[PDB]
Amino acid sequence: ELTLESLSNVKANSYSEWITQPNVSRTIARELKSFLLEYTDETGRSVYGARIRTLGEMNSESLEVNYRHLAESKAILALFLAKCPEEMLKIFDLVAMEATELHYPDYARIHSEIHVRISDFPTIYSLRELRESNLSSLVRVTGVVTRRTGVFPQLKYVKFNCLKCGSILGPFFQDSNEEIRISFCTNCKSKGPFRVNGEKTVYRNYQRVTLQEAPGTVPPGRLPRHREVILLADLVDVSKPGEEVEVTGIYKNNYDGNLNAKNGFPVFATIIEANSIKRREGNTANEGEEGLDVFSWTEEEEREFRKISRDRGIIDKIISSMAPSIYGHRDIKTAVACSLFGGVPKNVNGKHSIRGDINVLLLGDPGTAKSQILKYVEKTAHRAVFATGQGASAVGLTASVRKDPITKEWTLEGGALVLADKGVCLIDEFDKMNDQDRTSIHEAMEQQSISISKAGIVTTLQARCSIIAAANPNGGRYNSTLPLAQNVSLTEPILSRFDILCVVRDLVDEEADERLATFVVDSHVRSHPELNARQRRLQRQRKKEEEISPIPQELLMKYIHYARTKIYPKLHQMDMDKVSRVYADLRRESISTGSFPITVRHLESILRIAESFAKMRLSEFVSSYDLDRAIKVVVDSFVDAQKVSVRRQLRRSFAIYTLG
Amino acid sequence: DYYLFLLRHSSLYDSFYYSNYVNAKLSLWNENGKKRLHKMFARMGIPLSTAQETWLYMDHSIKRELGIIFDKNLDRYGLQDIIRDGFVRTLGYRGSISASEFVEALTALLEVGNNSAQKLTNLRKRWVSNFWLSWDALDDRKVELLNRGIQLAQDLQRAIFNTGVAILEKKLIKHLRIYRLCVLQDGPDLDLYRNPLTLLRLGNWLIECCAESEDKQLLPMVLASIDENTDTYLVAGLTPRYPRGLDTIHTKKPILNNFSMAFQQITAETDAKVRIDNFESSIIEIRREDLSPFLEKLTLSGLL
DNA sequence: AAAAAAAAAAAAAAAAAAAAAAAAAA
DNA sequence: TTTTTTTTTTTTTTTTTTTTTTTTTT
Ligand SMILES: Nc1ncnc2c1ncn2[C@@H]1O[C@H](COP(=O)(O)OP(=O)(O)OP(=O)(O)O)[C@@H](O)[C@H]1O
Ligand SMILES: [Zn+2]
Repeated sequence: ELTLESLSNVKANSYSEWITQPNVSRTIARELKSFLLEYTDETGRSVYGARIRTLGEMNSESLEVNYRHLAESKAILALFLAKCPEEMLKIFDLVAMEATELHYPDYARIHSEIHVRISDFPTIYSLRELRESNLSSLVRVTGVVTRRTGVFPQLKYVKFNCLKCGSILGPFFQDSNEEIRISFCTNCKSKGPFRVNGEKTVYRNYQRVTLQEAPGTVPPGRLPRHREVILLADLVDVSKPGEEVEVTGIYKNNYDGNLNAKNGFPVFATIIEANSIKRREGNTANEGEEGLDVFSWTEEEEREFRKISRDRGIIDKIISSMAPSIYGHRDIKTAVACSLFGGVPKNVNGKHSIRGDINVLLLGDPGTAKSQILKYVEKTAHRAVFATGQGASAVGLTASVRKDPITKEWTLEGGALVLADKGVCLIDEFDKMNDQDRTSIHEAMEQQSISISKAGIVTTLQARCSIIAAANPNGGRYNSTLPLAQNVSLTEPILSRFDILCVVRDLVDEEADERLATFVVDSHVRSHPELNARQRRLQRQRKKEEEISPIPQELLMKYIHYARTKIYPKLHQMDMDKVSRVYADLRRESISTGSFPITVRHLESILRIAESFAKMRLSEFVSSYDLDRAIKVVVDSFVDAQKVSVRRQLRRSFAIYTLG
Repeated sequence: DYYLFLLRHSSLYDSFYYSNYVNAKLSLWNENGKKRLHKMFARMGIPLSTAQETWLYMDHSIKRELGIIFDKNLDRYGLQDIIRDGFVRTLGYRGSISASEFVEALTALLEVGNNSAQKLTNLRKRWVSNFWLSWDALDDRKVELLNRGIQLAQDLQRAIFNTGVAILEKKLIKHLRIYRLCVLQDGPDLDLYRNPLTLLRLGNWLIECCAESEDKQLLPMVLASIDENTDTYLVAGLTPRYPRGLDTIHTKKPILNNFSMAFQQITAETDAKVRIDNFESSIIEIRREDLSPFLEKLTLSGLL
């Protein structure tokens, strides 16, 4: 037997042969199993044991292992994995399955093999800087998905049969990029016809994708580069055409006759076999964080969620934690939080569908940090799409029709509203936009679907998306002596579809200006860029978050994701008379004096906001406090969009409902 | 056979989900119980996709070895009491039926099938009418009615579970010194609890949930349900029950029901507008106005 | 001398549908 | 001024068929 000290010295003048030796491969497996079983973090809890426990619960087929953990301890194995992926991964999958069969015996009846997904590889390359020295090694490459072939079954253990000797050949592992070539018989001793051994075989899922370089990475004015990526089983359909992705994989080469024929030199083709996939569409928090999905939670994190969810005033802290560095504008923050958490969709007897998402509009003076709030919402949301003004078209926010280059049949392609299904679409400068482009979202805002009838395609899509829009008033500035209908160009059909409207006014006030200036100067002071040091960095970065954020942002992201995924509150016991009276009063005080369209569509927004406030508390039932808070929000959103003449009377008239 | 709800006419996951004993032992009404059930199914070796198939079309190999899988795994989660022996009847090329499933189908047929005095009279007439529907299902010629009863039982158990989770999450059960009160005034589908059998179903769910609770007490429970059309509460008293798997040292003549004498004592002394006319003396119909005072008197009545 | 296997030989193109620009006007 | 109008720009080849005529290969 060998020791971790003995793996340092190498023989055979090649690392692959050194790894594949029988004596070395027995020490490697034992060391990998010890790493899997005995690793503990700072708090003292084994992480891979918990991951294995969750694997069986979720009926998963893959295990995620961080490269930093295996590099910090047993760094020689980390170097071996870095240089020689193919041989290390076969052993590591086997040891992973052996470790898994210590928590779930008889798990082989569910899945027969456990795959390992590597995460947080240190060195990141671009497609432009790939050379021949990276051949047969693990690489990390960012790109943009362009085209996807589709899922087909592929042979796994290939068999052959020869007729004159009737010989059956042993199973062959297919390279997945090179056809199995066999010409010699162990029995026939000569060339013979070979069959595929019809039936009695094992298949795998296979797919192929093309990655172009991201426009941001490409130097301005230069042509992009592309490469081909092969996705095997458990990795199919994860990436979608149009998204931006980061892939960790193995860089390989193969001989192509056409490439040699056209160029005129013995050049080879290259392709990447994908190992790990991470989505980066809309994510600017990629600067930090560890893992393949930063919106996923562990068991202790869920327990912490349920612990902090029962504190009184959780809603106040959640609201205060929205865009902490922006000063004031608490109504905007409340509307943003309500939109982010969202309502509950409904279907009554399978024939009547009711939408459950909140849309927000921000109409305000220039220089009031609306765009920064939109950027914060983009960063925090799980799925987010951004658009602005004249840069969007009718079919750029909807589905488009294209001729498939391969199949040559008319096909549907995605858009901004489809890329943000169960997400958020943000539209900055929503008033500086063509009417034909603006009117394309009428169906998606309410019916949450898209219908296309073009070139023989008659289909209906699904876009369960929420819209937060920012606009400027006529003349660039809001006239408080005029009603709303003469401060904007939008008509009733599009104004009715919005749930919350926030009018932002800039007024002269010495104390307010002094406080805002002090806050902004302190913020600029804070953001100036000037045990293990890598954790000293974390503690210093947490100290700065302590002042202005009641809860950390990374915790809040997982909190929002868990709340949206798991909770579905109901409305069993509530006061119908109060809501009916509020709706009737709001309808009466609109035609008499007002220019804010109120229909039945605004009655349901109160219930949606109540369900959102219930979601904020991780409660399964809506209480009276949440409904009262929703009524107060709706009433304050209507009173503050009036003329200065009647606002004082309307506020007094509507004040009886919001007694608390 | 097993203490599972309609095993041979539904999936395995459904049988484990809608069982009183499993729910009591694992607390499935919240997320932790569901996660524990998923972990159990993962450990046992049955894929989650296979456990959700119909019993007839379930994999033959899994069905053959179900007994060993139960025996070797059920002990870890405290569910070793679900294994028992029963009676199964088969007639030709038709299919097997157990006694438990038959009685649940009959009870489902009893429960649902087919100026306030007339309103109550029509309800009682319909309850009388359901008797012949349950009677017909005992004849071998009428099997479609038995299948209809099975479907009705599944729907009824789903509704009972849905109401019970709402009762348990909002802490509607009030712990008084002498008894525990539960009054259902608001919510959906309160028109199913106008029948005594459905209220007994919900009470059996709640008592089963309370018996396996670590809290050691034997207080009787009171369950009240409103009917808007009649403006009357239907009120039932339920006796406590020992845990199913508990030893025989406490075994005796079971806990006695003392609600009949208390109700008669309160009714005789005061001119309350109560109706004690059912065969079961523990079920009464009290007008809406009299509920809150009457219960107060019960608090001082004693014998509970 | 007599078998089994393996390529050449393509060619072709107008006619229509959808989407984004760069010039016209009530 | 925001409406209508207008040119116009790639969109194309991945497939076929059994003879007929060549090289290998017992
Ligand atoms: N409390 C605050 N109110 C307004 N602006 C603030 C505040 N704190 C900081 N700022 C800064 O003021 C600047 C103005 O913000 P921003 O550019 O979003 O304004 P805007 O007029 O809403 O933008 P746009 O026209 O792009 O929608 C930003 O640099 C922002 O960071
Ligand atoms: Zn052979």
